Amino acid sequence: EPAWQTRDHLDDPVIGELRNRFGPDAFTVQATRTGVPVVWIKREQLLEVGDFLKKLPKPYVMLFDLHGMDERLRTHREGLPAADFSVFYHLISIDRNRDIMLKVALAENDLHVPTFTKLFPNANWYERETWDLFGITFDGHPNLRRIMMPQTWKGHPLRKDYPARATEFSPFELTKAKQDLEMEALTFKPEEWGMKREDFMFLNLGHGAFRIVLQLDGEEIVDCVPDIGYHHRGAEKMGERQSWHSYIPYTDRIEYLGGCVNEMPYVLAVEKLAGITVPDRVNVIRVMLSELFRINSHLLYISTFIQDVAFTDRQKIYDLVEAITGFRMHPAWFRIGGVAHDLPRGWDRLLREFLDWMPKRLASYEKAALQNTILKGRSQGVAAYGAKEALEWGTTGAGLRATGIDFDVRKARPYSGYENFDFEIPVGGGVSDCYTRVMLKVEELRQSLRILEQCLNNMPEGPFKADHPLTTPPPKERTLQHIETLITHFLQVSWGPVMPANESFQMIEATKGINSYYLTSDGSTMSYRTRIRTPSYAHLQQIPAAIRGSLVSDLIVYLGSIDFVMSDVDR
Amino acid sequence: LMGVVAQAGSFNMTDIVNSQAHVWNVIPQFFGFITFAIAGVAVCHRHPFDQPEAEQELADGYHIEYSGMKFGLFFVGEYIGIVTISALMVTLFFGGWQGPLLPPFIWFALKTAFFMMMFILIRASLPRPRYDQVMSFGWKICLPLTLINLLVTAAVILWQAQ
Amino acid sequence: MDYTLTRIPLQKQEIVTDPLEQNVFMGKLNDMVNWGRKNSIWPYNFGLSCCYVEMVTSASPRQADLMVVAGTCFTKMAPVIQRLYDQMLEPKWVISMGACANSGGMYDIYSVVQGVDKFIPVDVYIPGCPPRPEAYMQALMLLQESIGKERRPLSWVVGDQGVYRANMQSERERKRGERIAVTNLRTPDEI
Ligand code: SF4
Repeated sequence: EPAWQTRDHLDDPVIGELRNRFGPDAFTVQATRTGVPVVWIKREQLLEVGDFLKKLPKPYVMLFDLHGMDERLRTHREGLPAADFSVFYHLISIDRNRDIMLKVALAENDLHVPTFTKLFPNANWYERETWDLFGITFDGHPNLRRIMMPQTWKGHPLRKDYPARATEFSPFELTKAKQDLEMEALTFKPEEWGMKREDFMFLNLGHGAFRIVLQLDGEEIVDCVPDIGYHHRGAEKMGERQSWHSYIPYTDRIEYLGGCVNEMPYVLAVEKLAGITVPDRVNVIRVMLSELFRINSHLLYISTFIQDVAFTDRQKIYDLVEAITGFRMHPAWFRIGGVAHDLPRGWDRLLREFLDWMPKRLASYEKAALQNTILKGRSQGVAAYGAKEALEWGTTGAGLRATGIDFDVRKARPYSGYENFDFEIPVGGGVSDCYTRVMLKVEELRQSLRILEQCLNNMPEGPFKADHPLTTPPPKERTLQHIETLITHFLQVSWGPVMPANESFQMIEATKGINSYYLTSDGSTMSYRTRIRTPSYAHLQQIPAAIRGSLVSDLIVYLGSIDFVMSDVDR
Repeated sequence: LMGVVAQAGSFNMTDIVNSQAHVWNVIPQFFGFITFAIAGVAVCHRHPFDQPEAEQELADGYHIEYSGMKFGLFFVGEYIGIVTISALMVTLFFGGWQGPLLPPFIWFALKTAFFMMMFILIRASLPRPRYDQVMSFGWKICLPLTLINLLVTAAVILWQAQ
Repeated sequence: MDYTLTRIPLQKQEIVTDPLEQNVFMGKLNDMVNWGRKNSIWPYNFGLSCCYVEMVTSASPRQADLMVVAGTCFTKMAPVIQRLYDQMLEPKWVISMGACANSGGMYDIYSVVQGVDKFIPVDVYIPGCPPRPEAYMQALMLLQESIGKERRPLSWVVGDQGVYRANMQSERERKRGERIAVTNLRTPDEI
């Protein structure tokens, strides 16, 4: 059986547990291509269903995702409840090494959902994002406001009736916002931000750039709401606009340091929708480029964390990326067939030159990072949390394995032929300290070098594009001298590849955590729904849960130790 | 500086450069030399004792909110301070305008520029310490050492009193 | 060549000749002023998403008389961009990096302002997703030429109180011969 087959997952024992608990009725199992069991739960049963899932013998401990969807324009809805809107909760159980999806249907007149922050505290920002982008209100939610758009925003962006175009730029509105920014500290009301109202001083503290409001007891900091949404590009709303093929640069531009790693999950989910099984050479090329960009991101993170208390490495990786792909930063090279072009006739020499010179650089990096007693003393014991503040606040990056939780996507749910590459993932012990996170990323960088060495050793010489008719684009030479290939190239470039109406989901170990794409297709050439779950969103949500009882310097050292990206957070 | 004044006996600079007629003051008082160099660097707000707001984020530099000729005046004032500290250091520890063959002003300019290149070198070599060892050093290691230097130079100039 | 005069985005500009062709001491002193402004240029690299990190591999405001707008023009950050623009002091120049600062730049969507051209004047544009540092350096040379051929008021008391921007020949017309006269290229099947 192919891995892209539309499965119903009634053989999952969690479905049997739900049938034993809440009866065979009262929930509807949906057969999707997401690879996870999807159950439609009624609205009033949602809290007790989540409570039952939290009290299993191997419970579903992490809320992976929580977001809405506009079902008003969805034509192909067979086996689904009558829904104007829907809210889906993606939950992960690591002990079971499984995951479930919980969809709640909503009508136009009553867009009210019971809150989920009393069960999973990372649901706060997800429910705020659902209230911002959709019109869905959550009952019993503190400081429920817009998180991606400013509070002076009328419509809801991710709704289907909202136009996804830039309107005329009036300077009068920009002058209102400039005057508001001038009096932001003067007319500051700490009740809209969800704050406690003589020591307490409120200030806006201006990788990316973002404001974080701070409540001061002298220098020691008691409350903080990091103001995000300043880097909101509307990647999902443009996903409803672009076709399956034109959205690849937008998947590059959500996380610029990752790039090709970030166009991996969209491509894999699109291939799941199209039913494409790519050959092994495509898988090896994907693995090599993903680990190359992972090495780039890890080297930049280590260099940034070590600078405050690198050029030639990133330039050589960028030269190799420029040789393989187009320009260095945003490759836009992963296609639905799998790659845009074949590898050139000199990549062996460049990859071997890169791999025969980096181990001594790793030795120098480890000698530096093991001997800086000032950096070790500054980075020890700061923002300490073991497995509990990391199992409930998302935190799927190097911190999750720094807690000791053995959960890597490349091993738990292998993709793109990562089972064929031998690499031992690193895991921390106990406390997820900042220094332990940096050492974990150093060991991950060493493992990525090992994976690249394995890719250089055994590269298959098969095709670089699959034989499926939905590979967009088709191979170029056959397009240029055969007419059927010209037909497929024409209709997959002009209108877009017509993909059947299914639901797909790809979960990927990114350069900074777990990035996932969730694509709902309505049978058209566009995407009816594109959902991008990002690690840095949940990594930024956990600063209030960790830096309550620390200083500003400790806060910004923790902020530097987090590998977050603001454009990655705000999509 | 009282180390050199106690070795010479007067405040006047001509008396210093005439009391350095046989031996230069750098070799009997090397502790005074290094303490005066460190103090001259720190008073002038040069590179190791620069941006003390770097260890905090509720503090920014005082150089900000100036623009144009005021910030330029701050910059050139720091540099005339470091070159006059170089001139004071050579005329108080090395030989003030003293040399075998070259003219005295040429010798003074050469030794001053020699101190300037030494300042460039110690800028290029030593990394920035943080604030706590800066205070701890500048009190605990700096002030008892110069007091002991004054006591020892008093003892040796009173021992050979003829 | 002829100039545009700005005198005391919505203001009017007229295309006139330079006032230096109408004194001989004012001509060389204005040349020295333009030379001094051209050679010593202090940039203020604005920290944005993904062109700012690209020119990292290549200070405080109001001493840097030049702003390089790198990233995407978000509607929340556009007041920050304009406020930081009015912080700086005349003379000031603007270099736009990437398509996101020239235009909307692949984001024609609700939350993106279509370039900083909508609200602040831009002296030099650089096209394309992230430009190379050498492209930034060649834009610096182009802007140095533009600054070197300018007529600004030397004092706010005596003289013409108007800024004269030169109409440079466009780079596509100047480099048209060397671009059209390109016969062959290396095949993309190698390195
Ligand atoms: S032009 Fe490209 S690299 Fe530059 S800000 Fe826009 S998306 Fe980022």
